Amino acid sequence: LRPKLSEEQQRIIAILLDAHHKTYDPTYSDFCQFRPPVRVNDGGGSVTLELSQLSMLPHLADLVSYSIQKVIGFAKMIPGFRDLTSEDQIVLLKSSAIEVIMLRSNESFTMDDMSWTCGNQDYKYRVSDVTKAGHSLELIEPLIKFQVGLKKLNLHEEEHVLLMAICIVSPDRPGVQDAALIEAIQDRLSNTLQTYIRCRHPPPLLYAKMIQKLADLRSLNEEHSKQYRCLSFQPECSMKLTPLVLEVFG
Ligand SMILES: CCC(CC)(c1ccc(C#CC(O)(C(F)(F)F)C(F)(F)F)c(C)c1)c1ccc(OC[C@@H](O)CCC(=O)O)c(C)c1
Repeated sequence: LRPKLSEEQQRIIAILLDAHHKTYDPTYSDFCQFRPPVRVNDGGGSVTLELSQLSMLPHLADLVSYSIQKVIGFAKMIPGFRDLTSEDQIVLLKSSAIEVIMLRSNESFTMDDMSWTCGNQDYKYRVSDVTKAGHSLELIEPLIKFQVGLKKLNLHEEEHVLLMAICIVSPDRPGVQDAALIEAIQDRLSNTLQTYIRCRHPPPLLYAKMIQKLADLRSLNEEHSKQYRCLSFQPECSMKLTPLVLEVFG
């Protein structure tokens, strides 16, 4: 059966598309405002050298910090998100931050050369840039696999925005107080997505594949958190970060 999207479900999609258009700049025009990228000679991928220099850390921390601000803006526009307590909204934003960043980064990701192409050569990011910021192969390898897997689903913008919204409004995050209300908001979004796929996505199992991506995001989040913790042990690391990044990941 293919039930049609309700007036409410069509309204939810319009709100989320509008929210994304207002919080995502596909021209990457603010990137010149970040601390500049610096790429040291590191053909060997030396952990000692990367930790001593952390050459890409100020630029990558400014990029993630900027993206978190956009994610906070997007979340405020999710139907029902404002119905949650400020404590729950913050727990949800903090626990989902890195996952939503990985999802939204997919728009700039290109399978042409396996990079995140955000304008000129200075804003073209590869595996080596993330290692130059103190991260390791245990994070970057599955991150690239995830980006390809997601790119290959060829999501409609409607599906991409619904997926980010479902990711954020997750009742299974440590520290949430009103899990039942969060689940009700997520179910309203999940039902919109399942209905949309059946009614608007042409052939040639997409909903199941999108849910699997949300599970992959949990493992990437756990690895990112372990690696951030290591990176934070580097003397003088905090100046290379931002207050928002320090709060979200600290
Ligand atoms: C996910 C892939 C990548 C690859 C370079 C990325 C970057 C930085 C980090 C980090 C880190 C930190 O641990 C911390 F703490 F910051 F998390 C560190 F800094 F400490 F190292 C990681 C793990 C991955 C990336 C590429 C394009 C991006 O935005 C493109 C547009 O999406 C922007 C516009 C928008 O989003 O509106 C974004 C956001 C991120």
